[PDB]
Amino acid sequence: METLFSGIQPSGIPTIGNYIGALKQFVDVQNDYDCYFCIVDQHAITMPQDRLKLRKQTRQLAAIYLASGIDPDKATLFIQSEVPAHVQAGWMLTTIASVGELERMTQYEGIPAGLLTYPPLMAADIVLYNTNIVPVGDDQKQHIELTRNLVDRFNSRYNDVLVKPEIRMPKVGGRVMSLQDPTRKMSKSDDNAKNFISLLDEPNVAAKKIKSAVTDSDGIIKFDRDNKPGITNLISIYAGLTDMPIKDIEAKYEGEGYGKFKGDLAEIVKAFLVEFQEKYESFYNSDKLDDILDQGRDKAHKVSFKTVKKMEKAMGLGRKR
Amino acid sequence: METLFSGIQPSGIPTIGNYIGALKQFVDVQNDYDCYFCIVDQHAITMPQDRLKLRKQTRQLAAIYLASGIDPDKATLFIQSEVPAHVQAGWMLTTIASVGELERMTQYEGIPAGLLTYPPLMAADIVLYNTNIVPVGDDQKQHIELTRNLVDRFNSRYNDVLVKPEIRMPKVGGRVMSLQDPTRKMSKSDDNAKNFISLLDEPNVAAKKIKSAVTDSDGIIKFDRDNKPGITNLISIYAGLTDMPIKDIEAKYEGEGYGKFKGDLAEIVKAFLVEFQEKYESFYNSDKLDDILDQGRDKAHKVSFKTVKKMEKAMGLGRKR
Ligand SMILES: CC1(C)c2c[nH]c3cccc(c23)S[C@H]1C(=O)O
Ligand SMILES: CC1(C)c2c[nH]c3cccc(c23)S[C@H]1C(=O)O
Repeated sequence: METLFSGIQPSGIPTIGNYIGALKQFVDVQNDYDCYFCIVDQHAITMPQDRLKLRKQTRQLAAIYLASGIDPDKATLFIQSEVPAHVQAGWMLTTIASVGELERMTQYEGIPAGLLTYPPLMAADIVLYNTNIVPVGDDQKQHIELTRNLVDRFNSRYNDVLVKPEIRMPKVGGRVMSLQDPTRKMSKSDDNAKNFISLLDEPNVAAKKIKSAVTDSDGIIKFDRDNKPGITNLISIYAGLTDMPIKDIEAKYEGEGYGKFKGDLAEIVKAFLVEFQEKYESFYNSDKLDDILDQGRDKAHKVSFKTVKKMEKAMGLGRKR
Repeated sequence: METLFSGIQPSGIPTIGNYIGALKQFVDVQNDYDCYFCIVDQHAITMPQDRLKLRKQTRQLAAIYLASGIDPDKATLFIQSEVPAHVQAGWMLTTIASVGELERMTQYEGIPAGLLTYPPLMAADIVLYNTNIVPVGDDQKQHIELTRNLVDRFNSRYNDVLVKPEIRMPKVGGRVMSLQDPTRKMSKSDDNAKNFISLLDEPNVAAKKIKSAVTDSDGIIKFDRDNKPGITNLISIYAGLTDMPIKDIEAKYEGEGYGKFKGDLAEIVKAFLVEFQEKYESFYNSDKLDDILDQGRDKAHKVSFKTVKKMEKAMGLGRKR
């Protein structure tokens, strides 16, 4: 069985685009892959953070993943700073990186040193768990390339300890675009709040954003990205939250206009968010949340401990006991 | 009671100059100060290391400190990599340093990244234990200045957690010079082996280096650095290993020439090394050594754990449990 590792930034609420694109797919592939979902608070502080905002956001991300159906027995969901192996192996890999290498990553009071030196900590996050695949995109290519090069350098200079990972998302979900800029991907940090639907938007506010989505005044319910990216995007959201095949949405709305379709979807979005937020609140306001994250932390520690110890032996750190 | 923290590089055997200058003084001040002696293997690998040489050298340093009289109940003697707090707090401080700051420290395949980013790990080594004094010299001034500036930055941006340290050696020992270059300090890594006496030199080889020390052919046994740095250096070694006051060495050899004095000192050096190496071998070949270092590690962990947790709370890492 292949191991998958995904890092999660506690710096913002996922959108429904993030839920359709990735999160809902993870609920399925956690049966077929050995999955690690790591809330990376030690990467978050490379950027300026309000310390209270950060602890709140960490809890929120954990409750959002659990509300999505990430199962803490099938998968390992944990907070990066609670597993010491990450900074232990982050330091080991830093000593074999070069400064020039790191400065080139930057390109692709003064500048915080964390922004130069986090990539080896990212590499450590991944290799500690013998990861085979990482579900990321184009703008992480150079980071995974550094990871693979560090694994080669470590295995070459010391001895075979670490495994090289690959960029692969096992089941690609739909791509959801900005609701009022259909050519741009949806983002949680848009200056135009009408562009995205947050998983924690009020369910009434979300249905309004479906209605305010930028489209023609009327038309056919047909999937056609190049000519009608507005209605097509909404069709993608419809498919993403109902699992109804696209051709079957088309035939269902044959002879219907935009008003009927957008009314129906605004209601689907409202219902999805009502059910989702009920689960989110119960996890987020529960005492079991801390129990869940404790067990996640212990699962990760047991695996990454063995990897760290093999690295230390290969570099001559510590003692032979 | 003030806390003292000293870092020890496992990269070479201390000389008798290091024993007279510092180590023998630590055997006394460990009664009056709360002392930490940390073998910094995670700093050693910022430079290229043979991994077997490194694990051997770590054990050797620990046995040399114990053979000197560093008492594991009075003081805390431990290996840096066995206490996770050091890289945990090293990462926290790195995020508040600036790149420019770090590059300026450097000045005072390509260049290993560890050489740029170790100073915040040095700062962490010190502040984890609420250290008041560090027994270092001129070439560490900029490192302690960075440490003090980081403590100010952390306390200012988050809240009061950390303590600022000062450069202070409580009881300065004699300064021992190179035996065949009396104007230069003695160093374990001289290309001229006759310049230094290693604590693990064969006791017969050491007495020969006393005889080959560069001095006048004859003279008075008088302490006079500016005119007779050769004989004066040997007088300093005599005082350092016998504790006999210098004026009392002078009166003892009144009316004696160099031959009698150098004969006597070569025998004193030989005897000191015979007794010292017997203790060193028994610690180094013993199973209790691992027990000693285990207890040292547990002592340090209990103290630095509380500091790390206070830092994490102040930055918003982790959870409130
Ligand atoms: C910073 C980030 C969240 C991260 C830290 N550690 C990782 C391990 C695997 C995948 C990723 C990460 S994604 C990456 C990103 O830039 O989005
Ligand atoms: C690298 C070194 C051995 C070190 C690491 N961490 C420290 C904490 C206090 C004092 C020191 C150190 S001395 C310092 C040196 O350059 O000699």
